[PDB]
Amino acid sequence: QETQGQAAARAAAADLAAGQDDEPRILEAPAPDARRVYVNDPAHFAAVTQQFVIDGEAGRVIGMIDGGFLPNPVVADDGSFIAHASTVFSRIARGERTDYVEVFDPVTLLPTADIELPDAPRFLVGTYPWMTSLTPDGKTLLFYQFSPAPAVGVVDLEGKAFKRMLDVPDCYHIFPTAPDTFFMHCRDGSLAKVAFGTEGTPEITHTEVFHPEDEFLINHPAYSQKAGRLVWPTYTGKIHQIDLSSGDAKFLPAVEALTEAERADGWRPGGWQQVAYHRALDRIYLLVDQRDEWRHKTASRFVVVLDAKTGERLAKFEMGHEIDSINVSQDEKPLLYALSTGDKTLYIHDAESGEELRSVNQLGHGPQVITTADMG
Amino acid sequence: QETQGQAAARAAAADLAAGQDDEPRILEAPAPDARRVYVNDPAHFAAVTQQFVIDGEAGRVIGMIDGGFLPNPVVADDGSFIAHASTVFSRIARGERTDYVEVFDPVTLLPTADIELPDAPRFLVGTYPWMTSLTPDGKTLLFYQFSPAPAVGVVDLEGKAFKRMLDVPDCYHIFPTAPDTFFMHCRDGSLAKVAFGTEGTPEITHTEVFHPEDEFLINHPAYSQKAGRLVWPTYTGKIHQIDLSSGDAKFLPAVEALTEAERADGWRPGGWQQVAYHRALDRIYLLVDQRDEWRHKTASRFVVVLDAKTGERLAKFEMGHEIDSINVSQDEKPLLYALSTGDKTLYIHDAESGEELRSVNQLGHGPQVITTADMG
Amino acid sequence: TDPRAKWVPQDNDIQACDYWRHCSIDGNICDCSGGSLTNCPPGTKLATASWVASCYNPTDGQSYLIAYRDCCGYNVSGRCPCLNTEGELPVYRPEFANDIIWCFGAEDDAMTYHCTISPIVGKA
Amino acid sequence: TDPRAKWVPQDNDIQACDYWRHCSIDGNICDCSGGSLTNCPPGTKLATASWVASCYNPTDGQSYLIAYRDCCGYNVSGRCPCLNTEGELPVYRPEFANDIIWCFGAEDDAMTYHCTISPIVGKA
Amino acid sequence: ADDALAALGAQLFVDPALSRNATQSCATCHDPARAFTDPREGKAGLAVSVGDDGQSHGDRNTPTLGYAALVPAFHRDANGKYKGGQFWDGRADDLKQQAGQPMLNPVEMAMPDRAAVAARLRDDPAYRTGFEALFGKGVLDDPERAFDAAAEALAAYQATGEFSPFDSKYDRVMRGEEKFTPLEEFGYTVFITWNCRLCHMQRKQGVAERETFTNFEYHNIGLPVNETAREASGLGADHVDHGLLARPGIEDPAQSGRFKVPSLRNVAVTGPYMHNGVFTDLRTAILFHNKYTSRRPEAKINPETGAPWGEPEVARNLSLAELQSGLMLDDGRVDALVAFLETLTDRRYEPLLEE
Amino acid sequence: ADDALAALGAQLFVDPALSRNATQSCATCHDPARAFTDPREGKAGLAVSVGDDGQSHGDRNTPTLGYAALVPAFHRDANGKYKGGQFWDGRADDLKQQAGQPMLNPVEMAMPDRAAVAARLRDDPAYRTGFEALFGKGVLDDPERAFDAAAEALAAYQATGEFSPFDSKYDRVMRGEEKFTPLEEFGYTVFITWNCRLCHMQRKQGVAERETFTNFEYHNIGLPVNETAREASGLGADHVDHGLLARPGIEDPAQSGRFKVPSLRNVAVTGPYMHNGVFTDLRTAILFHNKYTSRRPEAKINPETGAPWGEPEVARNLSLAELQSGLMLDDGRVDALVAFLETLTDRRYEPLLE
Ligand code: HEC
Ligand code: HEC
Ligand code: HEC
Ligand code: HEC
Ligand SMILES: [Ca+2]
Ligand SMILES: [Ca+2]
Repeated sequence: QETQGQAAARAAAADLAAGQDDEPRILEAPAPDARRVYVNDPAHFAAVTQQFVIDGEAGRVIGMIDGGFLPNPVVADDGSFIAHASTVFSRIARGERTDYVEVFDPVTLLPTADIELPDAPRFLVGTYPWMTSLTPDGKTLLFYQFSPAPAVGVVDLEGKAFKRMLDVPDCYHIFPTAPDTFFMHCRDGSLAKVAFGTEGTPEITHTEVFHPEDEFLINHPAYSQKAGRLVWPTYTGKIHQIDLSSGDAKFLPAVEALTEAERADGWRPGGWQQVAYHRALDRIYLLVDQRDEWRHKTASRFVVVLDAKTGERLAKFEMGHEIDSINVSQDEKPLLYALSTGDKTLYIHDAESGEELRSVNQLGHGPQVITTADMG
Repeated sequence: QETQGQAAARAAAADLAAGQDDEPRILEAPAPDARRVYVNDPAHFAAVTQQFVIDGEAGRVIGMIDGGFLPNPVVADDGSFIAHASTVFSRIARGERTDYVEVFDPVTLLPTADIELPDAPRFLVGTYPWMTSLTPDGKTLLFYQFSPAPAVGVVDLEGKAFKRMLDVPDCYHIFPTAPDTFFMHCRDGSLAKVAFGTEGTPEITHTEVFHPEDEFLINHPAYSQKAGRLVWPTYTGKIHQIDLSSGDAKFLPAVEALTEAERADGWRPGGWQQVAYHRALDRIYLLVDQRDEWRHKTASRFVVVLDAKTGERLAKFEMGHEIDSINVSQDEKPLLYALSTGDKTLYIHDAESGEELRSVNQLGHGPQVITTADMG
Repeated sequence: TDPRAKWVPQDNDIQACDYWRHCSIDGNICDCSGGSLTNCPPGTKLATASWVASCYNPTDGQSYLIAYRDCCGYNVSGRCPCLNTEGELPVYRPEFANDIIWCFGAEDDAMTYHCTISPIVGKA
Repeated sequence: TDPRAKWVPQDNDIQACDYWRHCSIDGNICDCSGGSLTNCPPGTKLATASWVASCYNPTDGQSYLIAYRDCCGYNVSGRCPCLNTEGELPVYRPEFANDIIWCFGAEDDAMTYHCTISPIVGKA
Repeated sequence: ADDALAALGAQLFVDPALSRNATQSCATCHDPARAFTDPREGKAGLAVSVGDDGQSHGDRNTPTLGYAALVPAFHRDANGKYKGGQFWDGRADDLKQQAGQPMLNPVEMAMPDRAAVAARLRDDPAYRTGFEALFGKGVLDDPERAFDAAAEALAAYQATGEFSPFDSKYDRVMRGEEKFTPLEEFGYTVFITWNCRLCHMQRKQGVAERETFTNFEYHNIGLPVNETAREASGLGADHVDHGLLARPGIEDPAQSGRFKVPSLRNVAVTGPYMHNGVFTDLRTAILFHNKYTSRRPEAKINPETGAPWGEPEVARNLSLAELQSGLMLDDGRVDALVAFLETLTDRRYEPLLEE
Repeated sequence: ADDALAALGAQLFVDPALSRNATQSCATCHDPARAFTDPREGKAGLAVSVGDDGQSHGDRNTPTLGYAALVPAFHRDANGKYKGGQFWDGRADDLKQQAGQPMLNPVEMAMPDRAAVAARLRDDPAYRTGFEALFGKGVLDDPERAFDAAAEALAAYQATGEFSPFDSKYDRVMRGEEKFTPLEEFGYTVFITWNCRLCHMQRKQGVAERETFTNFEYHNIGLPVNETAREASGLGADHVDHGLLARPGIEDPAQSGRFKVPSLRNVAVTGPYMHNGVFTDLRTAILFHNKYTSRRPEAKINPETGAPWGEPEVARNLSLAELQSGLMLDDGRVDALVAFLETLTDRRYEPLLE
């Protein structure tokens, strides 16, 4: 009922009336918790960008981090830090390029490391969360390079130093499974396992091909490192699930997010981050709407929820806004976050009933990516 | 009355049907002319900003220039170059600050000089055109420093090098009158004439005081270097004129842009660049509206046009939009330029009839400053 | 809102442009980017310089001096933009002028504008 | 203006997002910032890399291959933004993918995205 | 009772029998005709005061007693800032704990011990009546009760309106009785928008009921040794005044060189300035605060001497956060600040402003 | 009529009487069974051809005559780029000016002069008949007129449908008679989105009516000397092939080391590759262009030798703007390009794909 701005006015008038002094100072953000959510604004390709740190429970912006051109954010699942890989130029968008990793303290937001990446190795692309990734121990950051050829850069966060590039095959995305291992997705339809030591050529093993060439896997799969679970939709809403918890890829039976009836009536996923996964509950969430087949990047107004073990539909929500990306908090009674690029607003829903609880507006120019920590 | 996008589609279709080949390349802007107009976008204090180069006759963007934090643009009167003083930081909005001046070719828009300014001396302020100014030979750029103490920086554009700072009294703004002389406005209500050399204390001479402490002279006066005419409105639409064409200040009779009846009914100037001056017609243009006395930076919807020699009103135009800044082209049959910060649109009017002729939208985030060359 | 109308303060919501202490704010309200009415957001640097206005409090009918301060070292927050100019004078009377980026004295020589806080310093 | 409806090309205005050649553009039309349908604005650098789509032309009923090129080394123009995705595939089929900043080969190693041109390279 | 205790303190305050040779009272060094400071010249001018032996000089400048009763007792607040207390180093908790010290200090009043002070009080039939009425029969026969009683009385006298009248021009303007001139108003404006308000204002925010233009904290602003005063004091060329760190029980080396922020009330008439009286003129005291603002030649020079300000006596724990403000005061603003600070002069000392 | 002139040219083209010892015709080095290139092995393999004397080898690889008729006559365009002409260095303006050159070149057909060519023409009754009918009685009696008329007929024959039939898989696919395979289509998509389209396509934009996969310009791509062909040619270890700067009247030092962009029609059956025949395999020819893109092995190492490509013969005027693309071809895209280039093979040479 009483908004934040109103309770703040009441508290200030009371301090003033009672003579309570307080020293103006720099605040610290509250402790990271299950309901902290990060919204990154790539700003429709602008040279500088912003990340908003939000308390999902209150619907309050609790801090911000500035980034450069198309930065990739990461958030340690244990809450111990955040970091990004970013890119700046000597004269705004022209001149000498510097790519770099910053690590920030999650309560003061101060940089605790600034690690330059030599030879401008970052992939500059509309933001894909799994193009820059932390190892489960939080000690290493892995980032993708596309030019001149696919490679993965190894950054030692513990020792604050760039280490080396690992050359890889025609592969995309980085799903780390151990301090020294990650999977990627190949053009040919297989996954590749990349094992790497401190020195030497990495060991690279391919799985069987798991999808045909005419089945299109989206740029925004969900990956739960603590579950070892990769959830990968196609353009039609067919959902691939790969279990990586044994250290090797085990392909689960594919599930359909949409019915035969709905598909023949033009229901298809669409958006940016189209899929979310809740580990404790073992549940997939998918942004869908009725759309032409080549309108796959447009907003969707509905979310379907399905059991990951059986593929049964658990719920279908009318969101009430044009939603581009979703994610969930990883606690019990999770929040379902539904970011609208066009409204620049984060709508915060109860994930079980789909009901809208609160919203956070004025999130930059074209916000697109939601990130949460899995602290459980 | 086909639009520019329609004329282009018709031309492209004709080339396609003709089988005409053409090599994709980097265009040159058309030659600078009287109807070229520059719009700067301080973007509400964002760390990076943009300038739009516009052909006012076609209502077409012909180029853009990127800048840093709150840059000051200048345009040589003869069309030979444009330049800005600008500010960047090593990590977007923090770390090591670099202040610099760039000079650009007016048709390729490439930087022809990048001149560092030592010890971060620029005055960071919402953009006032006469806080950075060219001498009339266009060989020297002068810029204002506020911290730690008022000073003017001297930049040799021909030699591409910073020259010196000059200490000045408690004075503001810089109106160059000669290769080695400019005027400033003092807190005490006088102008100061500053004549400087490459080293040594400048010769500083004050005029008489010309206004009382409770008459407030706006931050955006018009100054025509070629006419030597300084046109300085107050908050009430009283206009001071100073004739600097002799090399010394001569005070002209003050004029009232609004009638007594209009002033009694709450008419006052308001906006950002509230005033324009057309040299060849000796005419003053002032943005006015009915407003409370402390709403002096809000948009206005009317422009009053008056003869500068007599103070007689020539016209009062109803602009039909919320206008923040105005300027005019300096040729015969001039255009009146009316920039709306809230619409992010430049509206281009016939300055004789006040009729809106065309407009250019999507000019950045909060465009505020219009600059033209007096090439006549 | 009619933007040219006389400004009308309230004392019930600090996130609105008509909040009484924001009578001469130019920029963004710090409370909307993770600070509070009188504290800066994490990661930013509190300037030591200020600007003053006399702002009427409709709660007690009294006018108070607000010595605004900037939080600096980040790009502009973009949330709760406001520009009010009650008693705001031109730049040659700078103690009352609000277009200047008042980030002087901020730690680490931070000079970029993020948001502004509104503490009271005295009664007018 | 229904975003999820099948896209309907026109051949009468190159500055609109439904112009037929823009069927897989992602960014801004270069004609709106000082370039033209197939030329970069002054001060920017034309990349040599490209992406391709098959775009139907309603005027002559033929399909053309448009190999889009980015104009690089300036912050994004902000004018005439458009995102279409006709036949657009995911990143692992990059010749058809349009989120990538295809600034490779640009003079001066320019890598920031300003706007996109729409030249025809073939029939489909 | 509360009136009577202060009236006893009033007699003691002017009584030279509390000094060994009977030449000196509290009022000798805290002279009511000079806002309770020392008009007398010694081997260091007015920088430090001469004790009852006629030869010993102190090593700190005698401060005003006006408004001293508004200072909170010594404590460390929430923020780990020490605050309040008495003496430039806060080594006395409050006025009552401070009052007995001058009496027994051999460089000041030089009484041998509490018994000798009791014996002086016992000599005077009016003290016997007035002490016994307030504190009980026999008070003056017990050196400890007598001494503690005299200090209570002195502290009660300093808490009266005589010492803290709030009748300066600044107070009249705040009540709506008078208006500032344009220059005084400009100086007020500068004081509250520049860094002065960060140290010489009671509160961090909100409004004070009884402003005394000090936050009562301890800061090292980097002052040099006053060489003539330090020679007169006889403490040695190698002595260091550690300020707050010299208070017994403070051990934190971050406290070294910090002194209590003085109240600016009556500052215009209580020259010379700073804890060692090193600057003669008010203008110079204000300009010294520009020292760490910028790199300009002008900021480093003492206008009274034509020479640099000097190396800090304690070159660590400087209050650089507040002082490195990035804005140098121009001469116009220092004129305005002097005009403003003159409005903090109590009405009865206005006649002193001319001189 | 122009049937007639071309029919004469068809006769001349396979006549070894146009060589000094009658051992070789145009068709000997431009073999119609091999898309009009040279199948014979000499001292440098198929890199360079052996002339009429049985010993002299040239210093450049013999190119296809297929599609050569579509090349414009040599000129400098308004963009300052030279374009068109014949020979790898463009030193002949057009097919007519080129035709007499091999006849008189001592390392090729080695006729000592035009008078010797006329004498062999005049000795053939069919040539007296055919030439006099098109050019007038006595044409074969004047050496300059005979030699000029022989060049005109040969140029006319090379401009028939026989040399440019436009019947490759690629042509049939463009006419919508068939479809590419998945691999071929991936190859075509790479070809038109990577740098290849900036040099090996007729136009900068729009659709070409009769595409031959060259823009007719001149580029130095930084090729090393082919040491064994250089040896065989006899021109000496000190010789430098300056490409276009060798054309008489070209003086501009920026043209040094530049060569005419080859049409890629029939490329799959016309190995070895480049102006000096230095690479035997089509995959190697493509990987060579990867050289200025990366430090990885698919860039620095010649797969045919396992060693680095070797220093450019002419280290200046490299087409770095086009070649330093920032993107290296991986093996899968090289495989796809090879499959696409194979579709540029004329119908009659499909059996050579083999
Ligand atoms: C000169 C010989 C003095 C006589 C006699 C008295 N005092 Fe004084 N006083 C003197 C000095 C040099 C100082 C500063 C010394 C230091 O170490 O800091 C003081 C200080 C005080 C204070 C503290 C005020 C403040 O810190 O703001 C008080 C309250 C005070 N003195 C009271 C006082 C009384 C009551 C005296 C008679 C018993 C008395 N002083 C004598 C110098 C001299
Ligand atoms: C804390 C960092 C301060 C700031 C900001 C300002 N002042 Fe200050 N001032 C401070 C201290 C700790 C002291 C005493 C220093 C010592 O060791 O002696 C002072 C002293 C003065 C004085 C002299 C007062 C006297 O001797 O009785 C004056 C006149 C004075 N200060 C004025 C002043 C003004 C006008 C300021 C804003 C420009 C200002 N000070 C800032 C602590 C601090
Ligand atoms: C082998 C000894 C040859 C004989 C016999 C003929 N040609 Fe040839 N041809 C040969 C080489 C080595 C070259 C390249 C030489 C160089 O310096 O670049 C050529 C080239 C041509 C061309 C140019 C084709 C192109 O540039 O794309 C034409 C049109 C041509 N040759 C025709 C031709 C005719 C008509 C001949 C009989 C008179 C003939 N050639 C003989 C190798 C040999
Ligand atoms: C201009 C800078 C070019 C670009 C981009 C590409 N190629 Fe090229 N190619 C070019 C020239 C000037 C030459 C001849 C070089 C010489 O001096 O000999 C070539 C040659 C080839 C060949 C061999 C053709 C033959 O020998 O007849 C092939 C197969 C070839 N080129 C293919 C090719 C492809 C697939 C490209 C994109 C990856 C490509 N080239 C780029 C000029 C240029
Ligand atoms: Ca003093
Ligand atoms: Ca060959």
